[PDB]
Amino acid sequence: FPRWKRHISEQLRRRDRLQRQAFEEIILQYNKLLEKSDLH
Amino acid sequence: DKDVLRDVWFGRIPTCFTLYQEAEPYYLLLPRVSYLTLVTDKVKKHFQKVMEIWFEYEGTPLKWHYPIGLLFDLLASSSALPWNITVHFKSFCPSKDAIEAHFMSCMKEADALKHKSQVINEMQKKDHKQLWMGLQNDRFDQFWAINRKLMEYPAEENGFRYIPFRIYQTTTERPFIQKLFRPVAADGQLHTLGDLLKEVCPSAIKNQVMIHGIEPMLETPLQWLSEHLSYPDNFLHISIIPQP
Repeated sequence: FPRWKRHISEQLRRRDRLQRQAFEEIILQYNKLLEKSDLH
Repeated sequence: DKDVLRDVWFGRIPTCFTLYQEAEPYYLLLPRVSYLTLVTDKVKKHFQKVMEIWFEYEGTPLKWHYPIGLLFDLLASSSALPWNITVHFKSFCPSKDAIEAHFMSCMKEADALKHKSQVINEMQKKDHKQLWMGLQNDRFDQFWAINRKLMEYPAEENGFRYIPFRIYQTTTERPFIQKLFRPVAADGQLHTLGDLLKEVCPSAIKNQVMIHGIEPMLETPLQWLSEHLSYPDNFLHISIIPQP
């Protein structure tokens, strides 16, 4: 793989690490909580 | 290569939806490759301890017909996460049929740009429906089963006839830029992102050139970018953003 393709792949994995993976569980958990709060 | 396709396809943006000036904020991971009206049904649902909903980021209305990933890239990527979006109410959101029609018009423009003979128009309504459903139900396999053929070019040609791209500068409030641009130079070598910018938008070369939330090297061949970092509408949506 040429330098530029290596670059794109690295940057997309990094991107996912920062954006999707960081937030998935906490957003799911928060929504569980939100749904549990809606029961009053 | 195939992993880049998937990584692009599965991109998510963490997003906080807050009601405009009691409603808790609502958090959601948005698909970068989709459209707001498609994926925000539950946001509309949720903001109804109230007695026609629209979205805005830092004063800018977020338009239904742009991909979510582009909107974020251009408007909010300079800011910290989650994307802070403000939810607004009208006293009186296009149809799914309206979105599907926009999407397909975009694919058709991209097709007419890429091929001497229109591949999309040689397909059956079946295949078009599978393209849309593929996008709508977040199914990479079903979508790319058809999208494959849209990414073919005859082997002897070294690339598409013209690359389908749109360049965005700073805000969606300024029209995007388009013009005919071939993937291969006269000499026969492959055109780069750098070459595209140099031609179509010389002032981007201080600035950030962002595609799907990352910054490719300018030396990246444009043909490959087209095949790999296009959105599902088969366009390269490119942001030019002020640093940082």
